[PDB]
Amino acid sequence: TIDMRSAYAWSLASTPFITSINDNTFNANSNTLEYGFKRAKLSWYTIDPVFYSSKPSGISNDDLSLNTTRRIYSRELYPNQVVNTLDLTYYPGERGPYNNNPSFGASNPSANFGGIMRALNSTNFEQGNVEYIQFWVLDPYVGNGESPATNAGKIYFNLGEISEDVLKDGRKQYENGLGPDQVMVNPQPLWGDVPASQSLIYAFDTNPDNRKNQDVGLDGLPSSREGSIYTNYAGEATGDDYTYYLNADGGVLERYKNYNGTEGNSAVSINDPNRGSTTLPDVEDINRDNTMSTINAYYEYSIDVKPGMQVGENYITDIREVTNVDLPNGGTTNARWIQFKIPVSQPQNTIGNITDFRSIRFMRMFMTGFNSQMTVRFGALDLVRGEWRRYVEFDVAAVNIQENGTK
Repeated sequence: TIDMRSAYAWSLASTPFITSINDNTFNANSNTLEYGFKRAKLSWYTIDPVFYSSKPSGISNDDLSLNTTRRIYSRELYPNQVVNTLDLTYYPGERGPYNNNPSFGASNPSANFGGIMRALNSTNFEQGNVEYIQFWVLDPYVGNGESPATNAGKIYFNLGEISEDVLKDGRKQYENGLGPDQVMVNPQPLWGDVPASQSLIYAFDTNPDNRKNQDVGLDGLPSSREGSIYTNYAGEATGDDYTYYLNADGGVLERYKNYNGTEGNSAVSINDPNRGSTTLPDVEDINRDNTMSTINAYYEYSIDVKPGMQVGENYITDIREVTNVDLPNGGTTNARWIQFKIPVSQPQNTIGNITDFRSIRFMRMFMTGFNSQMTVRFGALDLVRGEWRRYVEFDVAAVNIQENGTK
């Protein structure tokens, strides 16, 4: 396997397609700013270990037990010790990051995505023989975290050469090195104040008075001048901000509401009320080639998230139903662990001129098609490379105790 659970290694995503020429989700239309008009406000985060140990002065034991923040033990997944999940708590009514969508109150929240992309460490699935994509999503429709029915999950898995241009600026990349000291593009590049100088090394300074002016998001506007571009949503101070997970107010599912913002995400002097979770610039390079590669060679791998799911369903496998997990307060629920397996050499809606797996990069997530919150918790999301090279739906798994201990 090649683990892919890194909560920090993901980041915002270029807005998708469903076939190379399509404008649903408002994409391949960069002429205007109507590019993130369909973007919800999902988050991604591992519930940090300071909630189950000696707790903060916020959440009590009543919120650590509602099956979206439950401290899944390894025993609970693999009936052979704590499993660090990777949530994707998706908010298809929260306007997400950068977009001045004027109405955003009549459009169906089903027509809003939430983007996340990675940068695969190893290309060329041919040489590596990357066969499957496996993971252990929680069946979200169980006790204490049961989102009501009528969600109709459409988690996509664009696994191609996804456009690394997160915030479509006209092929202008983006970095630190902002402020009045530096120079920017003569016109504001339709989103912000994208600087005019090439990134020598992606890293801030250490002058705390300076870094406070550099990290201003993926726009360049310091959130005090964002009201000049985001006009209709202006006078709300805005498009993006940041809040430390142990600084916000509410349940653990909601403290990670804005623990993905880019503005203030790199505060110096770690012993602050608002830490950063990164000391890296807020740049539009997921792979750090020092370039963007604004291309689209996808391989969609759709998934449904329905109320009920057998094993013969979309790509499901061994479901691993649990019975009575002692929740932290006094309770116990019935959780499900529907494992999936998307065969990588069987795409669905190949976008662009991609033809073979000789070079792959930038896997990408979604949560499109919802109507309320969803907190899909990937127990172990993972590209799993075979080692056996198959020479009638002939297939080759590798049955293991921990995986198929409940086949």
